Formats: sequence, C-alpha cells, structure tokens
Amino acid sequence: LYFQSMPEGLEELLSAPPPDLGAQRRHGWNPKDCSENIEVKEGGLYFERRPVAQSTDGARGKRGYSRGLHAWEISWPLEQRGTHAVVGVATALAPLQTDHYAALLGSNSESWGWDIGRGKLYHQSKGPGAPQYPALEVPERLLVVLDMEEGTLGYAIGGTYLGPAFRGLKGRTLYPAVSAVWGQCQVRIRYLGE
Amino acid sequence: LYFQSMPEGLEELLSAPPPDLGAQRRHGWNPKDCSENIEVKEGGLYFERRPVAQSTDGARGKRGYSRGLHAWEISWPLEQRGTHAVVGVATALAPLQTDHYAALLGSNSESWGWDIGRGKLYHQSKGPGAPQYPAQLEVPERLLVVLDMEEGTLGYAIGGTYLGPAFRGLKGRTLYPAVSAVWGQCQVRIRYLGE
Amino acid sequence: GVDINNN
Amino acid sequence: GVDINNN
Repeated sequence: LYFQSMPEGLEELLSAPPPDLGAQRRHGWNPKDCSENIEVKEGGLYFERRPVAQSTDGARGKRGYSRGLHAWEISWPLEQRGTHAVVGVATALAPLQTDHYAALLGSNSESWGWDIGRGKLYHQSKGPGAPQYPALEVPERLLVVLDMEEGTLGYAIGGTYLGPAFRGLKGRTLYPAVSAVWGQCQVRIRYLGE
Repeated sequence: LYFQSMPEGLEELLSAPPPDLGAQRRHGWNPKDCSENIEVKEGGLYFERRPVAQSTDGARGKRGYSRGLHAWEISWPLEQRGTHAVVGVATALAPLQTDHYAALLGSNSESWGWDIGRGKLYHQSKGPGAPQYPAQLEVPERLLVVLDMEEGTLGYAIGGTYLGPAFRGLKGRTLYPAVSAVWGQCQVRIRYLGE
Repeated sequence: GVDINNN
Repeated sequence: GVDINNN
C-alpha cells in the first residue's frame, strides 16, 4: 500500500549477512554523546534510559555521515515507548535532554525525527501541524535510511521502504538519533552500512 | 518536496537521447483501438479528439506490457484539458467512450488514471473519496508515465521529479498506455522511451 | 458557440 | 508508583 523504490545500494545492504557485533559497536550509541540519564550498554549495541520523571532523553550514534548511503535497524519494544518515542537523525549540536515529556528529536533546527507512536514528522516542530508519514503501526524493528547522496532520511518497516520523510539534507553531517521518555526503555541500534 | 527514488533502469531510460519516431509510432496511439471520436495522427505520435458534445473519449497504445520497465512521456497542452483529463493505463477491455463528461479512465476495474486537473487517482472510482496524488501540484504540459511491471506499479514524474507509485498491485496484468479526454480538438502526444 | 469543453 | 512514562 505504501511501498516506494529504494535508493541504489539499499537492497544489497539488506541482503548481506548481519554485521558482526564489532561493526555494530563502531557505529552504535555513543556513551560520550548521550543524555546524562542514559546508559549505553555492550559498547554501543543498545542504551537504557534511567527512570527519571519529567525528562526527555536522547542519544547520538558515534559516527556522523555526510556522503553515501547509511542504514541502521532500530529495535524499540512496543511497551517501552511511552508518550514520545522519536527516531531519526541529529547534527552534532542537537540538545539531548529537556525537562519535560516531548518530541525532543525534531523540536529544533538541529534534528529530524519520526514519532513512531503517532506517525508524525518533526523538524523545527513542537507538534502542531506536523505531517503524517507515510502520507501504520510501527513494529518493534524499523529501518532508518539516510541517503547523503540525495539528502534524504526515510524508513522501512516489515520489508516495505516508505521513501523519504525528510529531504534537502545534502551538505550536512548527520548522526543516528532517538529521543525517549520511558523509564528503563532499552533501544537497540544495528548499523548495516555503508 | 515530493521526490522518490526511481525504479532500477528509469534513470538510464531518461538519460538516453529521445527515441526515433519509428519507435514512438510502434508504441504510440492505436488507430484500431481508440474512441470513434478520436483520430490518431502521424502513425501514433499523437491523436486529436473531434469536437463532440457530452462525450468522453479514450485511446490505448498499440502495445500492452506485462513484464519489465516501461515509460512514456505524455504532452497534453494546459489549455486543451477541459473538465476531465486523465492519464494512466488500461487493460485491453476498458471502455474508451461514454456519453457524458467524466473521468472515464479509472471509472471501472479495467483502468487506472491520474486526473491531471484535480490531482486525484481513479481506479473503480466515480470520483468521491478518490485520494490526492502526490499524497495540489501543477501538472505541466509534459508528464512522464512510469509502469514498472516487475514491481506492479504505475507512477508519474513531472519536471525531473519522480513521485513514486500512484497505483500498486498490478503484477500479472497486461496494461496499455491510455488517456481519457473531453476537450474539442485536443491533441495528446505520446513519446514512448522504452524498454 | 461551444460548451465548457470546447464542443 | 510510577507516572505515565514509567518514571
């Protein structure tokens, strides 16, 4: 119902055997670049957000991408999402903590996020008038697809690529990112390439 | 704002110099498969709809596609569109005439069309609850029609921007280029690019 | 002397 | 007891 053609190279990335844990750690969550309320585990494979009231808490991947095709799986349990679970990318300067529950990722000019609970897209957005994407229940696993040749961020679920959610990203250096509100949530990142 | 990745092969098709007129005629409008109110011209390169009141009138291409990638440009002057100008594909059995002004292409189970005036998609649809595509944009004189029979999709590009599938689930069918028109003396050009 | 659709 | 977001 919503499928779109994939960017060149993505099929091959998805067909390859899963990456070893070492490769996953290298592009995984950065313990040196996350909310003080987040603990990065297993060398970057996942993080756990501590239970902290009235806080939204984000993490960036260790590596920022400015060219080529980049794709990673996010695994984010359904029962650990709460009011605001947002998946996307961030510049190195996006804020990773705020003192209330919100879609922190995508609330400023430094970040772009898909709210996986409500389906809305956030960039420089507090929520009102946020477009729906695709224009669907998001399962535990989603694929994040950052094409820095064309300057797009989009997503796939259940084998179906949904096309760009955000365009016009050319020239930036962008990091894997989420923002989370749920006490003791655990969010996994599995980088596939390139 | 609306661009999507293209199916494998489309870029190459679009990069190639335009096909010879013979190739265009072979995949162009079929004089043996069009409304009685339509005259196909130049061996299929374009057609002219005669002025006929309270009539909608369609044409199919000469060739039906069931596998591979197929793309063609439609050139349809803005001032010759009128109330209902629809571009898409049809089976060999879709009706090509009706006795009133309508989105004939897309009004049944045998055809799938984009209304290039209103931006709505029609399949088995009399008009209401027809979705907007892209999910309005001005459709210029030229648009690209993209039929990917490997993935079973019909989609469109305008101005160098591919907009992704409009219709999905088309695998197994044999589908012909098609339009439906209402405008007296409109001229609709088709330029098949491949494959 | 034509209609809305030039017919 | 925890709040709406398990905090």
